[PDB]
Amino acid sequence: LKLLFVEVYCTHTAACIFYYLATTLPPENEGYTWIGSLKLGDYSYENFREIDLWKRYTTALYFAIVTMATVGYGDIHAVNLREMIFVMIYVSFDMVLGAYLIGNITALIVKGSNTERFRDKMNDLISFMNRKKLGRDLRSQITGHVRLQYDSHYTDTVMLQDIPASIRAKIAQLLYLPYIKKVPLFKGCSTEFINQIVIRLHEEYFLPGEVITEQGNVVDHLYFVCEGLLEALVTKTDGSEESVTLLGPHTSFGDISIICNISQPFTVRVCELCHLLRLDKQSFSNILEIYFHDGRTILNNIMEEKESNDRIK
Amino acid sequence: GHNDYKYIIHPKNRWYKAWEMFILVWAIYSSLFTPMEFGFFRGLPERLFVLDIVGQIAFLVDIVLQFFVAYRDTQTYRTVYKPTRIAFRYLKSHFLMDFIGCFPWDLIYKASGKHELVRYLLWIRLFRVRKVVEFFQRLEKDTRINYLFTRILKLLFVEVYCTHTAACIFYYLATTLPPENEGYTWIGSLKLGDYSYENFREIDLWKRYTTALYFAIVTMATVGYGDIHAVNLREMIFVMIYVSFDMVLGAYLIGNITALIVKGSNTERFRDKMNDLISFMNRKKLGRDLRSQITGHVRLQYDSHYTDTVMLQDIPASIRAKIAQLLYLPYIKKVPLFKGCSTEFINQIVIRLHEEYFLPGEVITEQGNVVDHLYFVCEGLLEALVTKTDGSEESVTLLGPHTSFGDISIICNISQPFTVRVCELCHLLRLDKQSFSNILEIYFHDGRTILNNIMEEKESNDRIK
Amino acid sequence: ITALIVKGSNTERFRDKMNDLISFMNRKKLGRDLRSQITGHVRLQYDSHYTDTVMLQDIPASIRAKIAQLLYLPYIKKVPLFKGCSTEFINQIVIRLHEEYFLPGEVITEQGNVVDHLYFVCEGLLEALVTKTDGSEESVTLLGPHTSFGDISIICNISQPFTVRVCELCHLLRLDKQSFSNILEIYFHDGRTILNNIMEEKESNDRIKKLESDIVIHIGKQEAELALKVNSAAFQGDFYQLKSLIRSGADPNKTDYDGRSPLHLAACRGYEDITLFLIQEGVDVNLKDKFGHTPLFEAVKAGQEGVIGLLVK
Repeated sequence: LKLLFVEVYCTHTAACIFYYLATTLPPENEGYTWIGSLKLGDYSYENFREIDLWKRYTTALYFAIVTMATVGYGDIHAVNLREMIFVMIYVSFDMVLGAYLIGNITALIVKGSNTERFRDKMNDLISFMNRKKLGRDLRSQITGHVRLQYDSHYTDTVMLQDIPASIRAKIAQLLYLPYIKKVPLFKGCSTEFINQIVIRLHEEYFLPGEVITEQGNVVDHLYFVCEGLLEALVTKTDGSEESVTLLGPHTSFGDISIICNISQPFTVRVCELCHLLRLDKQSFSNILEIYFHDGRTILNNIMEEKESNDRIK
Repeated sequence: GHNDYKYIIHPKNRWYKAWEMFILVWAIYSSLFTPMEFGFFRGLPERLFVLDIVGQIAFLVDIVLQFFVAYRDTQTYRTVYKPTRIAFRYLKSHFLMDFIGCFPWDLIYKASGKHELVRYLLWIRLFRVRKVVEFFQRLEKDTRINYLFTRILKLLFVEVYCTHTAACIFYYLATTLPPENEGYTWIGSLKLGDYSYENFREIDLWKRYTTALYFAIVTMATVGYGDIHAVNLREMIFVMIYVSFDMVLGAYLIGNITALIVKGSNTERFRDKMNDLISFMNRKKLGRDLRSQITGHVRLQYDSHYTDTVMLQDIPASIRAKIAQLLYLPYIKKVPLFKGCSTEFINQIVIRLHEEYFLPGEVITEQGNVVDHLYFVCEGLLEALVTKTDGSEESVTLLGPHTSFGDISIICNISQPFTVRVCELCHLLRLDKQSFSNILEIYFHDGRTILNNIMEEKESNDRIK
Repeated sequence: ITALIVKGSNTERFRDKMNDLISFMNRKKLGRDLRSQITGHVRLQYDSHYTDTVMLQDIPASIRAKIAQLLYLPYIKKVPLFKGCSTEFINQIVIRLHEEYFLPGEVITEQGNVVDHLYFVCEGLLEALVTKTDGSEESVTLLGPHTSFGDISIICNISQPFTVRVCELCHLLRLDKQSFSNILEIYFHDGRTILNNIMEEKESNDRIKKLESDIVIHIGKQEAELALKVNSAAFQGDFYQLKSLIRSGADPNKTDYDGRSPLHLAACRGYEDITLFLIQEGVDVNLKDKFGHTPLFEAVKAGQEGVIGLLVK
C-alpha cells in the first residue's frame, strides 16, 4: 500500500512537472512542447496555456499514468530536450519503483500460509495415502480429520511450542481449567495436581461416527469431552455393540481402563464433532506418581461416580 | 435430517453437480456478454431477443434450486437439510443480487423510453461471475491441480474478464459522445491502414469489438502500440484507471507465477543438493562407487519419503492406529517373536509402530547403546558385529526379512549387544520400548507365550546364545 | 530468474553469516584485534568450504566414514603419533575428526590451558610457543605436515605444554578430547602403542622433555592411581564405576601400595559382583597380599561365605 501511494504521488508530481516544463518555453514556441504540438483526434492543444485546467491535468496525468505502466501509447510524448531529460528520469525511477512493487507483491504471495500450507499438506498426504492404498473410507477419514484440523487450527499447537513451557502452562490454565473443573473424575484434587493435569492436555477434534478407541485396547490417552456428543459401545463376539452412555460435554472417558489397568471396556464411537482434551495415560500416571493423594481421592470418586451408571458400575 | 424434509438436494449430489456445470457455462456467458450488450448495444436487437430471455430463465431456475440445496455448516461442519434453514442462507447471502440480475433489464430499458440509466442496471448481472469464483474455489480443493497453479489460472481469468469489460466500457465511452463529435472519440478518429472508422456505429459488431479488445489486450500487456489510444477526457480517465488496476493485476500475476516457481520446487530440491554435493565429490575426487552411494542416499531421502511417515504423527492416534492395522499387521504376523499369541496383543503391537527406512552399509544400532526401540526387519537384511578388545568385529547371524532384532536386549533391559549394520534397503518397522512394555503388562499370558518364543529364538541364533 | 537469484548466493550466505556475527560483536562492544581475527577466520571457513560439514550432516555414518577414510586417513597414517596403531583405530579416529583452516600468523591453544580438543597438522608448520617465567618463548618442536599437537596433555593426563603458534596458513585436523577418549578405551594394545610413541617421539621436544620426565612420572602415577581407583571402587561398592574404571585401561592384576588387589577388597567387603567381574578378568585366586591375606582369607576374615563360595568355585 505504501508503494502504491508512492506511485500516486510520483505520477501526480510527474504530470505537474511535465506540464510545467511545457510552460517553461515561451508561448511562441508552443509547437516545440509536448502539449502545444499535441493533436488528439480533432482537438489540437494549440493555446495550451488557455485550455481548461482539468483538461490539461487529465492530459498530463494520462501520460504520467501511461508511462508508469510503460504502456507508451505515444499519443502524448516528450518533444523538448527538457521534456526528454525529465521523461528519462521519470521512467528510470519508475522502473525501480515498479520493480519494488512487483517484489513486494511477490514476497507477500511467497509468504503463503494457512490455505497454502494446508493445501501442500493435503497433496503430500494424498500421495502417501495412494502409496499405502489405504481404505477409501479410511482415506475419507484421514482427509476429513486433517481438514477439520485446518479449520480447527490444529497447527496452532506447533506455534504454541515456540512459547516456553511457562507461558504455555499459563495459556493452558487460562483456557483448559474450567473444562477440567467440570469433569467430575477430578471432583477432589489439589491445585498443583489440577494444574499439571491441565498443562499436558492437548486439544483434538473428532468427526461423527468415528471410533476414538477400540474396545479391549491398551488406552494411552484419557480424554475429556468439551463440546459435542460421544458414546460408548459394547462389542460382543456377535458384534452387537450396545450403547453405554452418551458421552456428552464434560464426560471424561478412558479413565476407567487407565486407572483400572485393564483393556478398554467399551469401543468409544463418535456421534457429533467433538472437542476433546487429551492426556497421555503415561502423563496421568507420572502425575499420580507424585500426587497419589489426589489419585486415591479420585479412586473414591470413581467408586461413588461409577455407582451412577450400572454399565460403568 | 435428509429424510425429515424431502426435495432437498445434497450439496454434492450428482444431479446438482450436473446443474452446477450447466449454470457455470451460463454464468460465464452472462458475465462475458453483459459488457458486450451494455457497451456495443444501446438496446439489444431483436435478433438475439430469444437468447437473452432464455439466459435469464436459466438463472431463474437456479434462483429456485438454491432454495432447496443443502449447505455444509461452518459451525457444526455438518450438512444442514431444512428448507426453513436453507432459505435463509440464500435470502441473506446472494438472493438480492441474483434476483435483481434476473429481471429483463433490456426489455425494461426498451419499455421506459430508452433511458440509459436504466440500462446501467445491466451491470448487476456481472455478479453471476460468483459462480465461476465458486468453481475455482472448489477446484482449489482438488489435489489434482496445484493451489498456486489454480491461483495463476484464476488471475488469468481475471485478466480475461477485466480486458473484456474494459474494451466494452471503452467502446461505450466512445458512444457516449454524440455522433457529430465522433471524431473526438478514440474509435471515430481511427485510421488503421486505409480503413477509417468514420461511421463507427454502423460497423459490424465483431469488427468494433475486435478493435476495442485489441486495445484492451495490447494495454493488458502494456505493449501500447499507440495506434489505438484515448482521445477524450472520459477515455483518458478510464485508460488511467484501467492501466493502474492492470499494473496491480499484472504485478500479482508475476508474483503468483514467481511464488509457484520458488515455493513449488519438489525434485528441484534434490537437484540443488546434488549441485553442491557433486561439487564436493569432484573437488575431493571421491571414488565413483562412493559417489554412487552418496547420490543413492540423497535420492533415497526423496525416495523413502520419511516425511510421508512423519505426517502420521499429526494424524490422530486412532486413525493412525487403523492405518497401522491395515499396513503393518502382515509384517507383524511375519515376526517369529510374536508367532501365536492373542489377536488383541498382536493388534496392540500393530497400533504403536513407527515405520523407518535405512541405507546400505550404514549402521543402525550400536553395541553398548541402551536399546530404545524394538526393530522388525520386514523387507531387508541386517547384520550385527561386535568390536572386541583388539577391535576386530564379531560377525553374527544375519537378520533377513520377516525377523525381529533388538527384542532380546529390550526383554532383558540391557544395552544393545552388537553394533548392527544395514546391508541394504530395509523396511525397519519400529516399536518403542515403553509401548511394548505396557502392552506386555496388559497381556501377561501373551507375554509368557513370547517368552517361550524367546527361548526358541535364543537357541535359533548362537550369538543370542 | 527470480528463483535463481533468490536460491541464495554462496557469497550472500557468507555476507549474511558475517553481518549477524558483526552485529553481535558491536552489540558486545568488542575489540579491533579480536574482530579482525574472527572475520578473517570466517573468511577462511567459507572459501575452504566449511559448509561441507553441513553437507556431511545428512549422509549417514558409513558414507561419512568412507569419505573420511579417503581424505583424512592417508594424511593421518603419516602422523607418527598413530604409527604402530591397529589400522582399525586409525580409521575410527578418521571417522571422528574435523578439518579446520587457520589464518597465517596466529595461535589456537595456550600453554597451561585445558586441552579439550586435540589437533593434527595436515599441512603447514607450527611453532611451539612455550612461555617462560619472564614471558618469552622458545620452540622446541616445529609441527609440520603429518605432525600433531594437543596429544601430549590428553594421552599423558597433563595440561598443554605449549601455546601453539600458526606460522602460516594451516589446515589441521580436530579430534575432540571426549571422542578421542572413547576410541582410546575401545582399543588397548595400540593405546599403549600411543603411549610408547609419545615417549619415543619426545626426543626433539626439550622443554617438553622436562615435561616428558614429568610424563614418565605421569605414566607411573596414572597406572598406580588407576589401580587405586579400581581398589577404592571395590571397597566403596561402586560396581558401575568399577566397570568404567576397568574399561579405562585398568589392569585387574594390579595391586595397590599394600600389595592388595581389588579382588581382595571386594572379597573382604563382600561385594560378590565386583569380585565376580574381577574373576571374569582372571585375577589370581591364590594371590597373597603384603600381610599374607588371600582373597579366600579376605573373605573368611569378614565371614563373606558367598564370596567364599565364589572363591572356592
